[PDB]
Amino acid sequence: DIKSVLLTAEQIQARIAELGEQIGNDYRGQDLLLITVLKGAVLFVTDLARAIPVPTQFEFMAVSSYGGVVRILKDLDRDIHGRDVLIVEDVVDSGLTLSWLSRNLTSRNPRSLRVCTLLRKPDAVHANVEIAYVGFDIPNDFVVGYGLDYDERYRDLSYIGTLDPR
Amino acid sequence: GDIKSVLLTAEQIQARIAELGEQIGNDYREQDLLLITVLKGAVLFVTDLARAIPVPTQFEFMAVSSYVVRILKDLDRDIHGRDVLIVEDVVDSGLTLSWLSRNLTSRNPRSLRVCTLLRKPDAVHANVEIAYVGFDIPNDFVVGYGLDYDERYRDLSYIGTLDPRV
Amino acid sequence: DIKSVLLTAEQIQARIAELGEQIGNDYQDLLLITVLKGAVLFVTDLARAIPVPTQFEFMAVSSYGSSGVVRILKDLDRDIHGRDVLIVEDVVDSGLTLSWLSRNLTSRNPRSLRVCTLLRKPDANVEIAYVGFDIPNDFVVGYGLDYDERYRDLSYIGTLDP
Amino acid sequence: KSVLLTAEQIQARIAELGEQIGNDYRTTGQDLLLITVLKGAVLFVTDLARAIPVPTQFEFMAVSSYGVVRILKDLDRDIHGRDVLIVEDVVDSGLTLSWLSRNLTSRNPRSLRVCTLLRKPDAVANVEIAYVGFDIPNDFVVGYGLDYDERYRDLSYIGTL
Ligand SMILES: Nc1nc2c(ncn2[C@@H]2O[C@H](COP(=O)(O)O)[C@@H](O)[C@H]2O)c(=O)[nH]1
Ligand SMILES: Nc1nc2c(ncn2[C@@H]2O[C@H](COP(=O)(O)O)[C@@H](O)[C@H]2O)c(=O)[nH]1
Ligand SMILES: Nc1nc2c(ncn2[C@@H]2O[C@H](COP(=O)(O)O)[C@@H](O)[C@H]2O)c(=O)[nH]1
Ligand SMILES: Nc1nc2c(ncn2[C@@H]2O[C@H](COP(=O)(O)O)[C@@H](O)[C@H]2O)c(=O)[nH]1
Ligand SMILES: [Mg+2]
Ligand SMILES: [Mg+2]
Ligand SMILES: [Mg+2]
Ligand SMILES: [Mg+2]
Ligand SMILES: [Mg+2]
Ligand SMILES: [Mg+2]
Ligand SMILES: [Mg+2]
Ligand SMILES: [Mg+2]
Repeated sequence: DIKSVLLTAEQIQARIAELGEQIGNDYRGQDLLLITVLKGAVLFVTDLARAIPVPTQFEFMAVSSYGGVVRILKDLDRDIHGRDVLIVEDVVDSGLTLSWLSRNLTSRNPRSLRVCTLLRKPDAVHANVEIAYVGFDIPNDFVVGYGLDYDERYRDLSYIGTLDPR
Repeated sequence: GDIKSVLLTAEQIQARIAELGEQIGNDYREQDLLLITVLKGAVLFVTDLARAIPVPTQFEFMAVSSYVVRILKDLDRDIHGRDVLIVEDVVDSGLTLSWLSRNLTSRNPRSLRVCTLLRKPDAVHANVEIAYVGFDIPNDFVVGYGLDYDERYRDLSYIGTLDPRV
Repeated sequence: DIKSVLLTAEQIQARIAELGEQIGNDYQDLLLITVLKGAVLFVTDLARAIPVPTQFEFMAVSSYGSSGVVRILKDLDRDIHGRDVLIVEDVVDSGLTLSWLSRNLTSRNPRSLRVCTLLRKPDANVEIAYVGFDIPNDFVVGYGLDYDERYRDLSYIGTLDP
Repeated sequence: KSVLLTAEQIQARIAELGEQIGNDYRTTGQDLLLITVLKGAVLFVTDLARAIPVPTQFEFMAVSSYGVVRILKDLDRDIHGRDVLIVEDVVDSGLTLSWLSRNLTSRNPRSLRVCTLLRKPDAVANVEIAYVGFDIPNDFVVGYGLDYDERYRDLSYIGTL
């Protein structure tokens, strides 16, 4: 079912270990806020927060498509004012959702707003949103694992692999 | 110096979760196992647990606030005929757990069990059956590894007791 | 697109003023719980038709597959432990979105539960108390009811034609 | 304990404003979308829509607080390329309405204005209001959709204390 392993568990964990310090050094009297959209990046944000050597807090959101604009099924539980926000994504490509999210959050008057992603694809050029932190640059091929799914499966994989068309 | 004593090291937690996964994996062998977690104390635990379980598992989240209790974000899929494992972080009063268990059973899943990381002594009063317990601990307010005090100390890798000054 | 009208404003509003009478007799304040949004137009006129002090509690609902599972989008703002609860619905077919709610509300343990519809249909699983109109298994739109979103603002209820 | 606006005054005004909006929205196959916030203005919407001749469109939203507010219930449909009328119960001090504006125009509607029933005097805030039903004074008032600790909504008239 998994054709090939794009990134092993140890490779992923070593990269996040690097990201943690890089993020930590930049944000080094309130805690850094990690904001994640359910649920492709829960494994990533749980590892990333532990990798960040400065105190960090969690906030989750749940959105849905309308069928560039998304429906909010679950909003933030806290006001964002004067807080350093770090949006945490799993995969960014033709992601207009991220574009919408950055605008929706900056309207709430954060003190800062950056974006960190584990995976970036070549089609992320067509998105209007800056990304300060990128784990890996991968091809456009459909990958699953480490939070990434295909019909809600393969999320529990600890590595990132490529699907065979089945 | 916010933490007085350390209760459970990162090694103890990791080693325990590896055992649970094995135990859970052996008990669940014929769809996929369904892990349901209520936001957001048991997010770190459920991300580490799923990876420890040697059978295919899926994630499902439910955000909920108190008034018995209010639903802010229901499940993203019907759980009819599914083997459901409720994943909690800490149980003592267990009033919310008791409701959640009843609310899920009324959706008629094939199987329903509960797995918690910590269990405090006051959990003997609540009439909820728990199939898997990571650790039994005294009746002290602990923090770390998902657990919070005013949204802080969740990103800690270990579990400790909070100093009286805080 | 209404082929013909069988129920109009004067006929509906009068019955709704008659429904409130029965409710006033049979019934601190009364809670009207309604599912958005095909029955919103009916509740609003019902509360004013009831002499005793009533109240509103709204509840948004989506769905999964079909056969009677229900996803919750909003749900009540308050608890209803031991209180006057009257479910207000718009249409009742062989659909069990109604008692899923009553079961969902019974579990919260109110004092009294009672349902109430404007228009019932030849299909019936719960204690349906106060029935407004008994209509055949035909098309129904108007007065809150809809077909893809529209025909809600109508003061009457007409029949669509396929 | 007081009477500000009679049920006759309220019902007569709504009909006259339904006339105001009925002939100002008359090219597009879409309808006028009535977007409102629970749970105060929910009685106005039912009477306002029937007062408006052109086919209209109900849409609701639930909002909590922390003008910073939180969405508990969102819109079912996207309002892109749509004529939207925001209907509010009472407009006073809260930047709740200004937020709803800056939030809905980001959905890029074809047109966006607001129709409120009552109007407090300090509602000179943000985004000016297209249509007004009654210019009320600066006093806490209930009745007709308005409430105090969840009540007096069943009233068909508007009265103080
Ligand atoms: N599993 C997986 N999901 C992806 C990948 N790239 C983007 N996604 C996410 O999965 C979605 C696929 O659904 P669609 O693009 O058809 O709406 C994307 O919109 C994005 O949210 C990927 O490489 N693997
Ligand atoms: N962080 C932390 N949370 C706890 C502990 N014991 C109970 N809780 C959680 O705290 C909540 C109840 O506390 P309350 O909000 O009523 O003071 C429940 O969500 C419960 O699971 C604990 O020892 N540490
Ligand atoms: N508007 C309208 N709704 C109906 C009628 N009969 C039943 N309903 C309700 O509306 C649902 C149909 O909406 P749909 O599932 O097509 O979005 C039914 O499952 C039932 O809950 C009717 O005659 N007219
Ligand atoms: N009944 C009534 N409610 C009002 C009036 N003005 C504002 N409100 C509502 O009462 C709420 C009071 O909370 P606030 O936002 O003022 O802290 C407002 O947000 C608004 O929803 C009024 O004149 N009469
Ligand atoms: Mg994503
Ligand atoms: Mg996906
Ligand atoms: Mg919990
Ligand atoms: Mg907590
Ligand atoms: Mg209905
Ligand atoms: Mg309908
Ligand atoms: Mg208001
Ligand atoms: Mg109020």
